[PDB]
Amino acid sequence: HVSWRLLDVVTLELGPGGPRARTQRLLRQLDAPVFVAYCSREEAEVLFAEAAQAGLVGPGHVWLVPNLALGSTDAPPATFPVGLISVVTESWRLSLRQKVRDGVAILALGAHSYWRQHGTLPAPAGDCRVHPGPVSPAREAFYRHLLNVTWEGRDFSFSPGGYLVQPTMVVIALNRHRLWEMVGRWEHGVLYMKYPVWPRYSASLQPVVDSRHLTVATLE
Amino acid sequence: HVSWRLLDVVTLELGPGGPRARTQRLLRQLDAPVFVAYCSREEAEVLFAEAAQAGLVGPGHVWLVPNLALGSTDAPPATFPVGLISVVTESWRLSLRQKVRDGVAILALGAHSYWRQHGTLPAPAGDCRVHPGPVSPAREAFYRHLLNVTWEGRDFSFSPGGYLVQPTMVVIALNRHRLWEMVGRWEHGVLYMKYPVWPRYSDSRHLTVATLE
Amino acid sequence: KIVNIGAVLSTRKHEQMFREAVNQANKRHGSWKIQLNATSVTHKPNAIQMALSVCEDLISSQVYAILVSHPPTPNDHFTPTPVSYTAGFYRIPVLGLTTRMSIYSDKSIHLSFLRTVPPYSHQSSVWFEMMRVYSWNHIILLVSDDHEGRAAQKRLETLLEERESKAEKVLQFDPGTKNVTALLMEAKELEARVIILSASEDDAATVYRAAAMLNMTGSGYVWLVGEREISGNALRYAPDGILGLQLINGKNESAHISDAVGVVAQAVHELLEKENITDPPRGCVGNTNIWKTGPLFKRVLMSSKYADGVTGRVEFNEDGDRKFANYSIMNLQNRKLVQVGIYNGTHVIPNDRKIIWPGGETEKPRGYQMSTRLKIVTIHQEPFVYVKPTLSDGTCKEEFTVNGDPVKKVICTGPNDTSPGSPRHTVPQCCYGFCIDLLIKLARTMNFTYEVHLVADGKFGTQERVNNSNKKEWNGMMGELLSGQADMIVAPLTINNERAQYIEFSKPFKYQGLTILVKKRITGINDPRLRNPSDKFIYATVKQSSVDIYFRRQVELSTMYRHMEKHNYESAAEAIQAVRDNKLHAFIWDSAVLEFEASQKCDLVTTGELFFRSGFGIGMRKDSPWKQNVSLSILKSHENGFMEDLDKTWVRYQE
Ligand SMILES: *[C@@H]1O[C@H](CO)[C@@H](O[C@@H]2O[C@H](CO)[C@@H](O)[C@H](O)[C@H]2NC(C)=O)[C@H](O)[C@H]1NC(C)=O
Ligand SMILES: *[C@@H]1O[C@H](CO)[C@@H](O[C@@H]2O[C@H](CO)[C@@H](O)[C@H](O)[C@H]2NC(C)=O)[C@H](O)[C@H]1NC(C)=O
Ligand SMILES: *[C@@H]1O[C@H](CO)[C@@H](O)[C@H](O)[C@H]1NC(C)=O
Ligand SMILES: *[C@@H]1O[C@H](CO)[C@@H](O)[C@H](O)[C@H]1NC(C)=O
Ligand SMILES: *[C@@H]1O[C@H](CO)[C@@H](O)[C@H](O)[C@H]1NC(C)=O
Repeated sequence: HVSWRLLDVVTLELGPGGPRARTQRLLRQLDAPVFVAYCSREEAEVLFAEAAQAGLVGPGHVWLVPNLALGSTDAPPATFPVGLISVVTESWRLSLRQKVRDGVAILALGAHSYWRQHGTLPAPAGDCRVHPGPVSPAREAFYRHLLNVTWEGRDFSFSPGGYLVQPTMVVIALNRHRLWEMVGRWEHGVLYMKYPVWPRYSASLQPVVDSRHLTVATLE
Repeated sequence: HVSWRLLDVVTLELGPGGPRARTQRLLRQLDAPVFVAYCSREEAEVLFAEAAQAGLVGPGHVWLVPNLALGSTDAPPATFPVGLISVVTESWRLSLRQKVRDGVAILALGAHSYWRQHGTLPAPAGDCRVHPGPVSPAREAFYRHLLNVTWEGRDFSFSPGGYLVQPTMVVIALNRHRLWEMVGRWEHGVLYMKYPVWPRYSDSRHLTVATLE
Repeated sequence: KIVNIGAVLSTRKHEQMFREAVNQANKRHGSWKIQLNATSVTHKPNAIQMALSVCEDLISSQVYAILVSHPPTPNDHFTPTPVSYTAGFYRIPVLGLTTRMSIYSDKSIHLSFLRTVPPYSHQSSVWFEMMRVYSWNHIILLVSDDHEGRAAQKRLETLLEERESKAEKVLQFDPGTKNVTALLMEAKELEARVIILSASEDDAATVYRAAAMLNMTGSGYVWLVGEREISGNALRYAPDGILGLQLINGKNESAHISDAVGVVAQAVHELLEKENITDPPRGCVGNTNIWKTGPLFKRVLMSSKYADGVTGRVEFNEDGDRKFANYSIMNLQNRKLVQVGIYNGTHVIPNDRKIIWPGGETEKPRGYQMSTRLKIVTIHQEPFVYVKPTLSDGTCKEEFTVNGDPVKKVICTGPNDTSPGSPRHTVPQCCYGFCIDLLIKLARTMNFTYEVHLVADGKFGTQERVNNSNKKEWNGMMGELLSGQADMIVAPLTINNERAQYIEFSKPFKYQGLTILVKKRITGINDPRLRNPSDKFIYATVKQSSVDIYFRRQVELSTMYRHMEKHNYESAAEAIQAVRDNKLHAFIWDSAVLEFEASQKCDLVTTGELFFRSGFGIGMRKDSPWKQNVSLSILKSHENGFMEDLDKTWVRYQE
């Protein structure tokens, strides 16, 4: 709906080798209270170190990054600004064995749902050395049947392109003690938030409230 | 008294051609029929050069700059817009000999104006090696008597701030020959103008309309 | 590389400290990547030769900066000018180890110049913080004419106008003056009693003498001065309890030198990795050029911070101010100064003993010594303020009422009793009615004494700008409050935005609107007979009033207003008679005034009802200390039912 007034889009060489001065000049010349950046982990570290050098990491500005950055999710490094926001999918805290169990559950449910129509698990075709096979309708039917699946609240519906559609994403952010924490859920196209305001930090870590802001009370 | 509804004010940072990107974006997104700019002569050559790239020099728009720029009135440079309005004090066409004549005339007029008072012709201070002149003697009249004195029907009232007050000043602009021309005087606080309608010489704006009773 | 910097001092002893500092800073970085030297000169009694000597110092090396300090000379103003101007030609950056004049911050006049100590102008921030702490709102500012005083006043006014509060009174005396009792006398006759001083030492002493002669240095007063006014002969005689403030460790002249060399080294290290190695000017003659990277060096030097300075963390303002130097609060405890608290320019932390005040009391003084004799101004309005002549015995004739109690009356002076033709005459009269009774109750409720009088023109009061001027002064009663004629307004004054800009009201005590009176087709303001001019119906109002503004505040009604500009009355019930004489067709005015007379006399009717609603309120000067109590009394009156009993008495006894 809203206009989404865009300010400036910049592409800078943030690789291992390059001229740091040019990117320093480019980053030092900007003014916008929200930043959205798309880089890789090493590039993210380089970019954030340079930004911290050129005064863009204090309590004034805000950063947003896709899940391609952020690395491990269990070892946030230095120069990462507090308040970095990302959106990870459901099961960003489960165990490896639990995820393997979920995978075996999906496979078993797909096979079982196939049986309720025809009644047999298709035979394998693993001639790696022989490499045969034109289009095969049997495995095609099995795969077509394998797309959709649900499991006690968690629905894993795969798109034609092999990425699932309609998941329950969760927003995460870096708490004031360098530890990832959930902020807002997302289920069926409606967003939620832990806070009614964006808590905003500082260098000494005492949180501040904007001067042009206030809280109004009323009732019915 | 007029409403004077203003659109925006912008502070640029333009110099040597290293940091010349942010000013481009700032100049890109501002629109208006009239511009009033403040920069030096070594910077108008950057401002107007960047303005001609973002569509701001066509006959739709018009510019006004004070006398700080355009320092070399004899030979105006390139890349300047055709028809920008500035104001210059009187005697912008005078000769150097005329200028030194005017200076010696004002000094001698003050001196003889005191002489009519038959007081003295005060001598200057001694030299530089003594660091003399601790206080202001009765010489302070001389400086004062050097203020009101006119010459050849030209008011030369000098303010206590060291600049002349209420002179006659003219308006100049750049015709389609790149040489300045007079437009209108400011004698006694009434504007004269040579053109009843601005010429707008040479996408566009400023379209003309017609109507009758 | 061989990087060279310079300096100018006057000690011949602390120059050894300068070379020690530069060598010790070279110990921080000495891999020959850059290498540091050091040169110095001394001051001289003559200025021209001083400039020439700085010229030859500059040519001596390929200098990158200049450090200048204050000699044992007593002329602290012009001492750093001959070095600043000359080097200013070539844009060679310089630093000031110790100088406080506020002319060196004008960056359009000294092209390249920095500082390591805040100027005398920055004290206004400390004064503003102290005012915010102790809650003194009514302040008096006494300043001089020299540029420093104007700069300090401008900064303080910038802060106060940023909070949109303004100053009670600003008054200045030209420098080098004596026997100036007139200005202190002019400042003595106001309610605000806190006065803020800034002048030279001798002028401070003269002001102290005059004020002590005028009794204005005793109890009930608090005045805090800067730092230039408690030193030298001025400190000798002064009233006890004068607040002040001193620098953190200024005038050391050797603590700032280490910070200067450190920041210079930190800047030159960052500069040398740039593409443009112009190399500083070499030669004081023939070279009619500038340094090709002087502005860049100044810019990088400005935005270069320091880690651990002897005088604290060092940053620079937009012009080179010291940027968060410390400050020490002071006092006068019986002829001996003392430290009372430390303020870092952002907040004040009292970390010492208790502070005594001039009167010897221990409780905090408050400003605005509240007066008890108040003037009052009002206007002749029939339902509210009746004016009558008095008898020969000296009292207007008594008038009892059906209730069994008499009508209150007071004595009101001021007019000529004949507005059109009167050379000069003021007469005493009697006033009574609604607002007078309200004033009686208010005065008896909040312990004060009143001396009522009437306006000098008869109009309510409306802002206007006369020709051949740019300033607009209020006319009539509304003007009388602003210029200082009156102190309060007990009259039917409506509350509009323009009035609220410069005065401040209490809570409303009577609501109303605007309406039309007609002698028994006429209707509200929508008919073409009204929107367009015609001789059949003529409308008018009272000139120089609120309705005039309301009808000049609308472009889409221009023609109608123009109609009103043709002819209108500067009048009273006289307009009601002009309607009565069939001269005027209809009248448009406040609700209560019309509704009283319509049901009161006869044969007149009010057309429809109200369209634009507004209230009545008392008028008081800006941020006066009486408004809160007046409003609390008005609300109490509304809750009691007294305005109810009062209302029937005067308006419901009709029809
Ligand atoms: C020009 O201005 C001066 C004031 O600066 C006028 O007044 C002279 O002021 C000095 C003060 O030292 C007196 O002693 C003179 O007597 C004043 N006038 C004269 C000439 O006697 C001066 O009159 C002004 N002249 C004009 C053109 O009106
Ligand atoms: C490094 O500084 C020293 C002194 O600060 C410079 O030596 C001075 O050179 C001038 C040349 O006019 C002489 O008048 C002084 O007497 C010298 N002073 C001393 C203490 O030797 C030296 O020239 C500077 N380095 C360079 C390369 O110029
Ligand atoms: C989708 O889900 C339905 C519901 O169980 C199932 O019958 C079907 O086999 C699944 N796959 C396709 C391709 O419809
Ligand atoms: C100057 O500062 C130094 C360092 O803090 C200090 O030791 C000295 O007492 C101060 N005063 C003088 C006159 O040196
Ligand atoms: C205002 O009223 C209070 C009590 O209601 C009183 O204590 C105070 O002194 C009054 N202030 C003034 C300025 O009269």
